[PDB]
Amino acid sequence: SIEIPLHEIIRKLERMNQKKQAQRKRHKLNRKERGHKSPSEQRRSELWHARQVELS
Amino acid sequence: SIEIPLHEIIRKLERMNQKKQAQRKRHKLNRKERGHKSPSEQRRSELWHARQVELS
Amino acid sequence: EIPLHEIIRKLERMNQKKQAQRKRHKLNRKERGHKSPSEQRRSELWHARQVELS
Amino acid sequence: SIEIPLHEIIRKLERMNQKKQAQRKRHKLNRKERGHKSPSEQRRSELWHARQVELS
RNA sequence: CGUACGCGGAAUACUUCGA
RNA sequence: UCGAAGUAUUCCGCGUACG
RNA sequence: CGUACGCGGAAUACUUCGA
RNA sequence: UCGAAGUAUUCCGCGUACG
Repeated sequence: SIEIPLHEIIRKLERMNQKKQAQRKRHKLNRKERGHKSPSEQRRSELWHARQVELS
Repeated sequence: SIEIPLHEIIRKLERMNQKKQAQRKRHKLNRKERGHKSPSEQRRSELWHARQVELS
Repeated sequence: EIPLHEIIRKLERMNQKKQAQRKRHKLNRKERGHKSPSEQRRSELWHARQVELS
Repeated sequence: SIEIPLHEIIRKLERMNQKKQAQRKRHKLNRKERGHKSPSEQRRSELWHARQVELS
């Protein structure tokens, strides 16, 4: 029986997003300071050089 | 197993809302042109003049 | 204070309504004998496959 | 720019919630183990014992 | 005591896209 | 080397609410 | 043929807020 | 007389997508 404006629903999520966003930004930094990468994270990196060095 | 960006869920509800807004705008106008009002839309109006008159 | 439980429930109804909005709307096009360009293909493309089994 | 079935948006929130729900459940059991309560929880508790010992 | 949502504050791991 | 998102395993504090 | 979604485009009615 | 939001009956067109 509560009037829940769409605008008010939108809002709650925007928050849930920027929150969840700020968590990666921080988690990302934490992983750099440890020097950690996920299997995939490595594979992108390695390949990236391969390509661009192979360019000149 | 498709990924659903919150930024999208938002973008969607944003749409739902304007569509829902413009409806009213048209609808509200359509009413005025017939001169129709609701039982609720009456009390408020009547009560407003009465209040507004009871001021001057 | 907006519990998630509500966002859910609010959206539930909305879907179930847009459901009937179609279910009715679909049935309505049938009594006219109207189809979409897309519905023609999906229809005439379908029989060809069935008239070929027996 | 892909279509998003409202069933799936919902399907996401359901999940999301069932998480929130499950953290609180264990987080609650974590407190109970340390015997830690909240100011709110102190009243709620005490203010309940007096309405309990009296009214029966 | 038991149940229920809200919010603010932070870990750790994995995958997917894109230059 | 950058950028974007998604998924799981976690911890802390306060705050209404309901019998 | 049956079934599940998406999108954009409309009418009509009623209620709660707020000056 | 203005602004905002929420619920209801109902209608139309194209698009996929499934067996």
